[PDB]
Amino acid sequence: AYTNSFTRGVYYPDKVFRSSVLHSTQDLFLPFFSNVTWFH
Amino acid sequence: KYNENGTITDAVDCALDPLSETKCTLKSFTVEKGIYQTSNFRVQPTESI
Amino acid sequence: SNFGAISSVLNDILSRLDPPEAEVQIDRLITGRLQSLQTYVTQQLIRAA
Amino acid sequence: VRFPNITNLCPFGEVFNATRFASVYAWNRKRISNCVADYSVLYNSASFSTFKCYGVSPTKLNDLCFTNVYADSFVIRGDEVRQIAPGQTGKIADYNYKLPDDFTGCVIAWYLYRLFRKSNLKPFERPLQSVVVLSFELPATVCGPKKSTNLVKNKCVNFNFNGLTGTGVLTESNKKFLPFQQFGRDIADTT
Ligand SMILES: *[C@@H]1O[C@H](CO)[C@@H](O)[C@H](O)[C@H]1NC(C)=O
Repeated sequence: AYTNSFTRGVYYPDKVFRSSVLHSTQDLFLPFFSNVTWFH
Repeated sequence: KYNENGTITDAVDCALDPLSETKCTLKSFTVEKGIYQTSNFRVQPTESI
Repeated sequence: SNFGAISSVLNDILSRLDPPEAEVQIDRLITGRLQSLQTYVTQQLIRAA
Repeated sequence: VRFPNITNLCPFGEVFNATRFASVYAWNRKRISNCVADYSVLYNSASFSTFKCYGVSPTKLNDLCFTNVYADSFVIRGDEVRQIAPGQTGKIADYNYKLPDDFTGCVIAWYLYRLFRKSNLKPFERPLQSVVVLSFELPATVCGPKKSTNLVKNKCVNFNFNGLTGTGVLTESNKKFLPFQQFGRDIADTT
């Protein structure tokens, strides 16, 4: 019925090319290790 | 964490646990041995009067 | 950093505004950038000693 | 100068000559996209009693790229035309139609309206007892009318790529973009 959401649901915040950097993003994300409902 | 090809290969959630907030303050994924100031805390007011 | 101005890039203040109210936005960036050069130079003089 | 291959005009005569206007409690909204029209046609000193711009200057509207234009349509009484500025308080600016505190666009001016309202509206939010606002946000996609030129590499030039100005040397790149990415930046956040 419920399950775990390890490290999933990360997207690209914008359309600016970046390479070999460590950018900090503030946006709406799916938090790690949250509980997701299972439907069937 | 981007790479040579400009693709995201890793991330860190900066409010999961204390080690993640340490990693976000130092802006790295490996942390050397030490003690690090990361945040503050403060109790919020319960109601108005 | 934009230091209170509409943009931190100077070319697109100069391409968007007219010389009366472009100087109002350029003075904010000038004071913000002088203060940071001044802070850099002072701590370099303290480390050199 | 590099502006994209695009030819058609924007329907500015549509919103300025349709004799059916709208009201202030329920105002008329239109998106403008993918068209190369002039703004100096409005600089022609027509029947414009108010012509007032906020984030830009009207002389420089010809050579920018805006990504969108929203057009608004309502009718005011006439004496309250100072309530369609940012940071104003009144029966329109609090109960019928409110601009944000950070507005970028032009205001042009030349019949039920709401009287009672339980809370002041949010910016751009939609008992009743009985003007065009252009807004935009700084992909080019609107791109005012300016003739493009040819591309020159390997030497110090000025450039203008959809309103992004600068000066530098242009060479060919080996950084493989992904087919949604347009700009490119570095550690210090520069193009
Ligand atoms: C980047 O992509 C290319 C494919 O064109 C591949 O050959 C290369 O190994 C990739 N780089 C890394 C670090 O995986």
